[PDB]
Amino acid sequence: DDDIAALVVDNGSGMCKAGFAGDDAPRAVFPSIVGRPRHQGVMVGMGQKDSYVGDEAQSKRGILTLKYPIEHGIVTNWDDMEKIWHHTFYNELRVAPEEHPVLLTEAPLNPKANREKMTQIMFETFNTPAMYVAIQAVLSLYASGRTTGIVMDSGDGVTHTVPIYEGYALPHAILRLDLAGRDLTDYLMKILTERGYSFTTTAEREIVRDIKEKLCYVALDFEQEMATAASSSSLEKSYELPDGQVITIGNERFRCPEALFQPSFLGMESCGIHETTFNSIMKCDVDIRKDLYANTVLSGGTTMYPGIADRMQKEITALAPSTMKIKIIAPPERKYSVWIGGSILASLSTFQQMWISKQEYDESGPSIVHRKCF
Amino acid sequence: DDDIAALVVDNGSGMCKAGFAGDDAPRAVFPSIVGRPRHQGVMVGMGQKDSYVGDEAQSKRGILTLKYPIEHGIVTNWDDMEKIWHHTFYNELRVAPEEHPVLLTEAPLNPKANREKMTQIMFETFNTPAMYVAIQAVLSLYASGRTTGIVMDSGDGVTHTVPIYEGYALPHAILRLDLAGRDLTDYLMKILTERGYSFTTTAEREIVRDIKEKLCYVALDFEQEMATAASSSSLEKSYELPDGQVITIGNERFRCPEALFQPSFLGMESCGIHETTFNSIMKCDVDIRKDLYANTVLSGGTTMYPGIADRMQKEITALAPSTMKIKIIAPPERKYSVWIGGSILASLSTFQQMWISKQEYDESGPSIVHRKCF
Amino acid sequence: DDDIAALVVDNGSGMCKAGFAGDDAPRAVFPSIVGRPRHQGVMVGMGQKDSYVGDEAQSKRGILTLKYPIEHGIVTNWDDMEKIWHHTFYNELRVAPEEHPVLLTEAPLNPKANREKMTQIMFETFNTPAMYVAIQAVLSLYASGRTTGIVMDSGDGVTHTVPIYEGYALPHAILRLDLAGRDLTDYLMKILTERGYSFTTTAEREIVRDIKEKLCYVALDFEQEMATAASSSSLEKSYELPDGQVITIGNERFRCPEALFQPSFLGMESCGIHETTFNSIMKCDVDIRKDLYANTVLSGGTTMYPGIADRMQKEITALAPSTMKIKIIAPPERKYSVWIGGSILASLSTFQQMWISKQEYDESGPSIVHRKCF
Amino acid sequence: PDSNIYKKPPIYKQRSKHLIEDLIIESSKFPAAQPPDPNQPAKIETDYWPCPPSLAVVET
Amino acid sequence: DNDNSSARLFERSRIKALADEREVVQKKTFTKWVNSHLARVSCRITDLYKDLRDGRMLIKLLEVLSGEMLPKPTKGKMRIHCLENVDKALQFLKEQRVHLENMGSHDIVDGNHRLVLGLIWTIILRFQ
Ligand SMILES: Nc1ncnc2c1ncn2[C@@H]1O[C@H](COP(=O)(O)OP(=O)(O)O)[C@@H](O)[C@H]1O
Ligand SMILES: Nc1ncnc2c1ncn2[C@@H]1O[C@H](COP(=O)(O)OP(=O)(O)O)[C@@H](O)[C@H]1O
Ligand SMILES: Nc1ncnc2c1ncn2[C@@H]1O[C@H](COP(=O)(O)OP(=O)(O)O)[C@@H](O)[C@H]1O
Repeated sequence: DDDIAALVVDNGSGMCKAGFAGDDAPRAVFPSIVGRPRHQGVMVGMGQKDSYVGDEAQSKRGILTLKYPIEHGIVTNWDDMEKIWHHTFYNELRVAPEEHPVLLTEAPLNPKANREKMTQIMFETFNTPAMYVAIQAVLSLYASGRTTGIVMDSGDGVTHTVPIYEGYALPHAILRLDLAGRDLTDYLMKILTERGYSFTTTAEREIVRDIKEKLCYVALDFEQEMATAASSSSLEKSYELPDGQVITIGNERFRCPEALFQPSFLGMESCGIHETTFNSIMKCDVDIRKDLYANTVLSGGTTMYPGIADRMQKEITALAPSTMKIKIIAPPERKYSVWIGGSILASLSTFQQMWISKQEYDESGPSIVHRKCF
Repeated sequence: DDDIAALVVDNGSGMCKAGFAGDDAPRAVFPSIVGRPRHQGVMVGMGQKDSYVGDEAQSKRGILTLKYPIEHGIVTNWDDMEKIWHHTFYNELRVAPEEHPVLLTEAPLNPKANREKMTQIMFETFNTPAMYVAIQAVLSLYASGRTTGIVMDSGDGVTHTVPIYEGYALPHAILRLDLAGRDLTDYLMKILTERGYSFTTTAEREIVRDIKEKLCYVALDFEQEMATAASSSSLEKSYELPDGQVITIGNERFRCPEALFQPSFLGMESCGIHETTFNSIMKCDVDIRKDLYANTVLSGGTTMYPGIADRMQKEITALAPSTMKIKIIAPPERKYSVWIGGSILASLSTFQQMWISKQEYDESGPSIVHRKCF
Repeated sequence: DDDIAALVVDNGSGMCKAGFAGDDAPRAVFPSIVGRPRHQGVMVGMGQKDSYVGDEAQSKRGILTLKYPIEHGIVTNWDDMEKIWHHTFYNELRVAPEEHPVLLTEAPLNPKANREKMTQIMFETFNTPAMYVAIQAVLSLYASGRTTGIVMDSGDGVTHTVPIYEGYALPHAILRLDLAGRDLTDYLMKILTERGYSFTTTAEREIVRDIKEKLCYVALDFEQEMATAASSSSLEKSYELPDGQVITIGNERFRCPEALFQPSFLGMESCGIHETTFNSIMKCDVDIRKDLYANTVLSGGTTMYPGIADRMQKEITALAPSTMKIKIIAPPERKYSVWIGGSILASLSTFQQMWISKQEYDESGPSIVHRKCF
Repeated sequence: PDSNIYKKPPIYKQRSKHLIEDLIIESSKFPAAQPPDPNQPAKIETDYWPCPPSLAVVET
Repeated sequence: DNDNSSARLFERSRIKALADEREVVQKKTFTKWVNSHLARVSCRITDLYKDLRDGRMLIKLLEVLSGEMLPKPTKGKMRIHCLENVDKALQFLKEQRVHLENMGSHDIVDGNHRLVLGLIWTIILRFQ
């Protein structure tokens, strides 16, 4: 069916994006949050809504307990995930899920039951004719337009590095780090108590996330930046709360993202993202290491702090041998790249035979995804 | 007949060479390897390539396992040999095999089934009008241009000495030694371990072979060179790995080829190449030995080490009586000499009588090759 | 005997064993791990410790980062080795090192700088009167009580096969494989992610090692065992973590040691241990292969999985010719077996002539060991 | 060993209502909720596609 | 090093020169042969190595030679769509039981001279 176009649903811990195949941009982007009321209702006849999904929960942060169904790339609560998928299909896109194939994404290293539950829910509740599950790291390489390179993807829930040479992927060199954007948000909310600002509930967690998105950067030299910040007040900015209160972020702007490079601030003994990328490169074979050095690819929202590319290049160049050439590739639209290449994956002619059919699922149970999908 | 030129194909264990008759140099020279992928294939739409053969098998050696169809001059796997021959005929030379006859080379002492299967393959599948099989060390004497002499041919698979006097070859004095650059590469890979460098995969064996071809030489005196290497560091040289790492070979440079003269480093009980040549000389009659002393011919790629000729001349002079004059003839083009001899043999007007016609093969089966040829 | 009994020290990658000569069992066995504090120091008044060595570092894994001085049989860090040797000599055995000769063990193929540095440390710092260095496989053959056989010793860092015929070893037939218990532990960590259990820090490495030691076995037939495990719930075991949580391992129990026989599970292209042993046998002479077939000796902790002997016998018998029988002699004492052999080597009267005297070390230097040992 | 992937139909192709509601159902399948413009190139042909093209196109 | 330099001189001069002359002559002749059949439709190639990368002209040439309808090329300008377009022609050649060895889509896309020339030669041997 040439008329039928598959839906690409980029599914992450922080945001959910959805669109049609062959399109350069997703149609609907919205936060993946679920809120329920926490205060007494005294006005009769106002309504009977008891669950808020998406921007409707984000607007009414005052009277809701916001919570995330997906934590560290794993769907902890499945009822809220069904809620999010229903709101995606019917209210955001206005399409019938029974007429289209659905393409879904997930982290590389997952519990194996997650794929089976996702496939069973997509086949039984929505009656999709076909579906497929892909890995978010490969789709960024599709979006970058190159067949070889190493993909470092860090989103709201999980960080992972995957190297691919000439279209061939090495599984033993895949590295997963649980450091992500929510840990940075929690670190910012912890270090903001030094100046006297206390943020404790979920709405203030959203406020802290907005502060981190708007006012943060990565220092090229940490100690020199700390000395400069202690010397004068040139590295200071002001932010206005919804209460109208004005806070001064000051020194903390380059301290929150630095926990990505030094995880010992958060109590974790794991290596930094630059060291993880270097280890993933060095785990590969000798002949292909130069091409992986030349084609490092950055992806995910968390990698849009200003100056992260220069710091990453400097650290890798310090780690790597001096005679090799190091390049860091950071597209300006990288936040959506995991979606974009996925749409490309749905636009290929040979991919039409890679869908998991409804008949195949009926024949083989939910465990068909392990032998059909990478 | 005049414009039609028979193809000349030199087929050793290491590399395959091919060209037209009457040419001074072969048109196509490429290694004889067949590689296959081993890792995951995850990018959809890149196309499927089952096997890699030839020079472009070397370029993508990072994601391939490499196999040699010919071991010790014997075709162990015949399907890969058909792959190599097809790639030679079509991609490298762009000639139809029906148009021209084919001239092949082989080792002196080989199993009969190798010759029978070579004849059967070159008649039944490629459909050639004529074909001839010759000895490499005989063609080396054609390239040298002299009627009499002893040829010591050392390639990647096997070393052999044949004497020829006045165009007559003595079959009982032909000597074969299974000591070539293949075992020297293995020995270099073994002795590089004690300096801290470890090469185990089949892809790293090509790197070890390149190191051998770039930084090896034959010492004229072994003990004095060992004392010099122990005393000073002037013998040390540096090599750069493909990933930018730098290694220092140092003492090993004159120890890897020294296994040619003393096989006891490899555990072999056999004699050295100089003793093999001397024994092949003394297995002949008394009268011709003087002439066999004056026309020793070196050939093959293994004899390209610097200083091999001086050491060989010194050892033969030490073994031979003092009243005889010993000289070693080593042209600069001794790697390709066999092929040149083949062309000189293929363009003779007399040799047009000696081709094996297709009708004779159809009458006599694959057993016709032993009655003709040699 | 009027001679001070020499100390026998087995220095492997995983554990260190130490005892006196002529004793049937080692006195001190403890892990070779050097831990360091990583958290913030409060509660002034209690004594501080610079580092934790050995068993004590296993008692307080929560507040330490845990590191190995030996990686792949090579001493990467030498200060930690000096600390471990000091703790062995003064805390565990509580003897004066200057009164006793010292016997040490190492891997067959390793850099010579390791031997030179161990000799330099044991003469210059600990000031021992004499020492000797031996290969672990030879000591295993000593402990087996037979003179002729082939030894496959696999510790926590390296695997090696050495054939010895009537007191004569073949250097060309010695094979080394870098596949040991630590790679199996890493593979177990990677495959435990499928069930949802995450172990990342160095403290959880010991927990995963305990899980591997307690609940793993080698299946006789891999495919039949996989079918049986997928068929029903007959094969699951429950393990209790030190935090109180209970995990179920199930399918993984026979999948972790299977990587010993199929290294392609780890991404390596090397052969299995059965193919390595068979190739080591085939590299020997024709006459001694029959004796080597019937005298196969297993040693090392990594060969302590249940069912390893029957599986190894089946795999070797498949490759071997049908006319002979294959014996797999696995002593119940194999984990300590190397040390036992060392004690026997320290009890012979003729071994007293082979000690490297202190005067000899002053005479020649640290380079004497290559002339003296092996 | 000898077959063509593209000539075969897609796998997902294998398996009363009001006519106007059927029309609105199958009008919503298009990405623009309407039939595409006939003489208009698709999104991949257009140069405002954010992803970089192949190297030969860059040389051209 | 002197004889090593002489050997490098020999295999730098003669082996390169003969092969380059032969491949230049083959390139011109193959260009004329392809242009003769491709002139029935309004298509023409100037360089054999460069115009055959995108895979469209290979499909047009195979459509002209064979006489039936190949599947239409993938609508794209990326490297992946380029690989797909070359793979379609290679699979169509796999229909006709023409034997191709060491031929992949990426080899044509990258522009290896010898393999492209061998592909054209194999097509000529089949469809003449
Ligand atoms: N412009 C920005 N600058 C800095 N950080 C950002 C920006 N936009 C988003 N982030 C961070 O990235 C996270 C969102 O990541 P996202 O790409 O949604 O992950 P996923 O899509 O995998 O769920 C947010 O938690 C936020 O902290
Ligand atoms: N320049 C060189 N110097 C030293 N050894 C060489 C050199 N070139 C090749 N060799 C050795 O010769 C081998 C190739 O020999 P080759 O001539 O291909 O044998 P054959 O053609 O009979 O198979 C290589 O494996 C290498 O060991
Ligand atoms: N009972 C057991 N069952 C399974 N594996 C074991 C057992 N005991 C030890 N091991 C494995 O063997 C390793 C210890 O080997 P060891 O003999 O100490 O090596 P070395 O002494 O050469 O360092 C441990 O890492 C462990 O994984």
